[PDB]
Amino acid sequence: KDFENQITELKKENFNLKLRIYFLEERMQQEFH
Amino acid sequence: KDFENQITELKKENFNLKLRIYFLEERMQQEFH
Amino acid sequence: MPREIITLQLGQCGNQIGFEFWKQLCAEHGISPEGIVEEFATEGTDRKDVFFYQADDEHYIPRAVLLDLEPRVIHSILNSPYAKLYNPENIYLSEHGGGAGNNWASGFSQGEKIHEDIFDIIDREADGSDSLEGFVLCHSIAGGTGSGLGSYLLERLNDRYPKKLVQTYSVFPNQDEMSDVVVQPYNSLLTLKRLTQNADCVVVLDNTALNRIATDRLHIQNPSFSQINQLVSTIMSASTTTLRYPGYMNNDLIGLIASLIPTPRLHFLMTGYTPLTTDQSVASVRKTTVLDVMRRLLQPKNVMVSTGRDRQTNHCYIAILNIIQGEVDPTQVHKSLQRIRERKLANFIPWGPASIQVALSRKSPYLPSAHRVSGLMMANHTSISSLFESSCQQYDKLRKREAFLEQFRKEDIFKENFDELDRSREVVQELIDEYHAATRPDYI
Amino acid sequence: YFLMDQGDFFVHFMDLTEEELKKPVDDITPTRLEALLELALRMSTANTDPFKDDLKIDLMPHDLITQLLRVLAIETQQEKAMVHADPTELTLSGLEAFSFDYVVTWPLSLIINRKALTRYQMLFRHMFYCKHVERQLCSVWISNKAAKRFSLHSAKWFAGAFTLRQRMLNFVQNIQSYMMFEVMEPTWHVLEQNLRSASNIDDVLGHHASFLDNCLKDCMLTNPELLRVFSKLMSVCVMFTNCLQRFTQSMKLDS
Repeated sequence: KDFENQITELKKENFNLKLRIYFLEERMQQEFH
Repeated sequence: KDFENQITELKKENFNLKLRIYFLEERMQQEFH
Repeated sequence: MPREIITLQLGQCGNQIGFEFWKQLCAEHGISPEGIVEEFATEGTDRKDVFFYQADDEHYIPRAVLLDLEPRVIHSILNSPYAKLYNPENIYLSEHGGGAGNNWASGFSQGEKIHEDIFDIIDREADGSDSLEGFVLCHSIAGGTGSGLGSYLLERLNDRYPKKLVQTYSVFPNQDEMSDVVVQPYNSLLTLKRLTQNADCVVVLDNTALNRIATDRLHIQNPSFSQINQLVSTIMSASTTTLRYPGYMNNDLIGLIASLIPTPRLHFLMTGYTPLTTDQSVASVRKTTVLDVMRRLLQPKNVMVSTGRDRQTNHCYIAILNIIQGEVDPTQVHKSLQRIRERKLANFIPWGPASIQVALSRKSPYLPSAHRVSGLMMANHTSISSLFESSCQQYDKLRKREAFLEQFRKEDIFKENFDELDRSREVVQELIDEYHAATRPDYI
Repeated sequence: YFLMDQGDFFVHFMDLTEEELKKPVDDITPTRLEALLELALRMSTANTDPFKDDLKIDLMPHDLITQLLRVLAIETQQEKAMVHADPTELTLSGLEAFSFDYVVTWPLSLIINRKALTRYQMLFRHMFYCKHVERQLCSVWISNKAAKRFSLHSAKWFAGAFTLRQRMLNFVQNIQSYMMFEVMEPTWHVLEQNLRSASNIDDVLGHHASFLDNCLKDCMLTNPELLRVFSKLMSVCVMFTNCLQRFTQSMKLDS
């Protein structure tokens, strides 16, 4: 259960970081570009 | 060793994605200023 | 959006079922028998628009039309405490209190003769309901109005609202008990045919099963027609608890019908209640596990359907839906699904989609639940094919032996021959064969 | 708003506000959506919810899964292939774009960051998409009623539609049961307990971060390929229902 929890937490944090990066890239493309 | 391999990739991926967001956010806040 | 249901009560049994269901809905939504919302239900979570129609007095009035050809049931419904709860304009009472004479052909003739009055009440209820979803026909399969007028009402609801679900609370006759109407077999066959053709889904409420369950599980010695109507009202309040109290899953009749009827034609549902015990049977510090509830519901002592224990028909559930009223842990629901699947607490049909859903929903705040976990079981089982076969065989016995054939042939539906009863038995036999196929891998 | 428990508002949220959800990015008029939201807000017993004003209409500049697969299913091959894909010029309906965003004040509730607001908006848009899809499936299930008085053995199109709906409705009912049982029932109490345990800014942030991130991993929508697999599995049953309904529409107008 520890490895599954670690994988799930890693995936959630990866999704949050990916969402932040996606929002930043979309904002940069909409404003700078 | 698979648990450490998972941790190593989780850390590296999070550190790199957060570096990407670091560049995105710093290069956005200056455009918001 | 609210989804009102036009409750059409036909025959004495149907009128009792409709009146009891209206009383249970008023109690669960906290609407007083005068329709003036009870003081405790002003802030109630009951979707009163969803279940009851809001009259000019704001009375929580279910869109219920009580149409019976015998004045006894109509008078009893009008003499119930909930008279001001429902709208008077939707109750059509035939001054000719002669009934259909336990003949389904005569009942259909009565339904068609009062079709203007009854169809008027149905259309009035549909116009008085914001999003009237369909009609629920509570009637008796062995009665004349219940079987015959039930067929007529189901056909009329299907014709005026072909896109509206036609649910029937058909009181199936006692296949093991000698029906007092020798033509009651033909009436039962015609009611089954109405369920199969002019009704979108039929919940068979076998009075023999009602008496057996009340006596054995609820310890109710000799359940009366009043007792059967009260049990139907309690089961309806349990099924509409999630209707008044908005939940996350199975929020509409169409959704429940879809989850319980893999075959559009094979929507005949057997009934069960869990835990099946008298209110005096207080489960002593017994934390009813979701798996324990599933086992008790699967116990035949808890099923409210008189399905012949036919070893020839491999009874299996086409779809199983457990309506839980009370504080039920959703994680316990998932554990219940796992335990029931592992222990085979419920037998599923071999030729239907595997549907074991565990949904946590709240009960009506105005409806107090004595059991922390109360269970209503709507299962499509091939044992209903056994009950349908018993009903069809009784109908064949009546038609072939001309039992009460004077009463059957006296109506236009059987004026030339017992064609209405014969087609009814054929429809019942076809449904039974399809249900047995559904429990068999070859249905699809 | 975006956390269920408004069951009446949920039943009135997908029945009415999904009119122009299939319209273009800017084809749907938001005035009708706002009017419908207000009507469902105040035409029933849902007034107990005190933050319906906080439920603001939003629209991600991608689909709820278009942006997801553009970032979550990125950094392998799509971070430069379709990470920044613009949905406006492509087929991106209102339902695909719309979401709901939250912002909170500076002197009080200064923790609603634009990132947390966007995460909550994606969560709301995906939860209401699922609720609307469940409502649509329940509506499509009743299709075999116009010919319910007709034998289904000779209704190949309608009979096949019913036979496939036999499993499609189970696929929706069991899903809506299990997900609401596991996430919503657990997560509501979990968030309540974490908030009751928080005392400092750090503790409240930890409680909120749990309630957000753990739910972000409960849905299993954080993978680069499972999202695409879910999209393929979800765009097939709905397409089947639509094709069956189009074949069955001959009874509506062709008959």
